[PDB]
Amino acid sequence: TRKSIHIGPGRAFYTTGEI
Repeated sequence: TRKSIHIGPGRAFYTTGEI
C-alpha cells in the first residue's frame, strides 16, 4: 500500500492509488 508509478521518458505520469 504505497503507490504505482510507471514513468519512463518523463511524459507518462501514471499515479494510481495502491489500495
